[PDB]
Amino acid sequence: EEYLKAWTF
Amino acid sequence: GSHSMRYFYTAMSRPGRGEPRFITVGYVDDTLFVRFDSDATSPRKEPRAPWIEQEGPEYWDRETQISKTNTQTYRENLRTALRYYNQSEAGSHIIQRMYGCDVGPDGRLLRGYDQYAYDGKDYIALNEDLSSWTAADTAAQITQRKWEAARVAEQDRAYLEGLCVESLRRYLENGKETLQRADPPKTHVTHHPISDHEVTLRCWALGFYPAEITLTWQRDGEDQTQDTELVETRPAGDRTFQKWAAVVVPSGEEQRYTCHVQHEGLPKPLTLRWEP
Amino acid sequence: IQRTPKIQVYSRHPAENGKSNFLNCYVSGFHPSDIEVDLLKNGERIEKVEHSDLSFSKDWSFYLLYYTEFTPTEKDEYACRVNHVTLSQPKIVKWDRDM
Repeated sequence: EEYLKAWTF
Repeated sequence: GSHSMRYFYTAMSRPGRGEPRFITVGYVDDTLFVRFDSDATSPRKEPRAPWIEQEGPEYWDRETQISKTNTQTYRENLRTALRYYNQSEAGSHIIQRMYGCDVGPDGRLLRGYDQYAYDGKDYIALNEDLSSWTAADTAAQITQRKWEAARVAEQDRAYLEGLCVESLRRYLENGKETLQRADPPKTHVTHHPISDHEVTLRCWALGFYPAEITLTWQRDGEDQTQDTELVETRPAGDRTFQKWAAVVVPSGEEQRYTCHVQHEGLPKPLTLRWEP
Repeated sequence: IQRTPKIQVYSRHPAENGKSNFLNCYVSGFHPSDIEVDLLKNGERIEKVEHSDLSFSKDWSFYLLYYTEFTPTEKDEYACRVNHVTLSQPKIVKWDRDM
């Protein structure tokens, strides 16, 4: 299962 | 034995040819189980192994949404990377990410990863402590400051220690017939004269899983590292892998040479010889 | 900076004439990801060749497997033709059942 969370560069 | 789960992201810009393509592939050990491609007719997380087909509709919905959101997120990352490196918008660039977790035989977390690259060079990586980062350059340091402020590491850690290991343990159980089976190499040595003066001995390993293996030649008990041609371990297409090691040997000296095979499907290392 | 593909052409099972098998071309170690791979039978392109999904190694370099069903015979020659940005011209690697 993948991690939901995504912050950008 | 021990096991890993990894997701690999590739985000590829292509000015003049639409929006950057975003791909995701997920692996348990050397088994691909899931894929997503934004270039697909109807982008979605797709099953690539029987044992993942077990997960319900809610799993596939949630997994697809992650990847769909990622397609957009990674397009923004690509724009940002261009700015951070003072690059023009005519060129094509690539962001990659590897992340996931390794567990031991008991299923305990061994270590977690979250690593990024830009144009095939290290960009930023979660350190093994799962609490700090290594930035490869002054551009990545900008990202580092942002992620430290947002406490990204903490949140990664929570995932790596929790859901990463929890899902991998479930996958290991659901695919226990395959993921928890090592197939030993089938091994032989072939003999090909190269001239009156020299013959090639090729030590083959075929049919093995997982991909990790060591093939070496010794002459009179000494490793022939420098004089061994060793091809990259390659996929057969049936889940298994292949590798060979070749040495050029003086005519008549074939019996001074022994091939040595290490693989987790073998209870003990094999020693092979040319069997005329 | 860019990385040139390593190329291997080989069969899924050990080759035996008149027995159906799979012809593989494994390209690896390359960056960037764009790559053109053909499988050739007697110099001509084989149609409907499949490939694996783009993945990459720990050093960030990409790898792909291209594959098609084939029946190896005595006379028939088989090859992989590869193009990549790192290449001035396409590189042809002939299939040798001993490799």
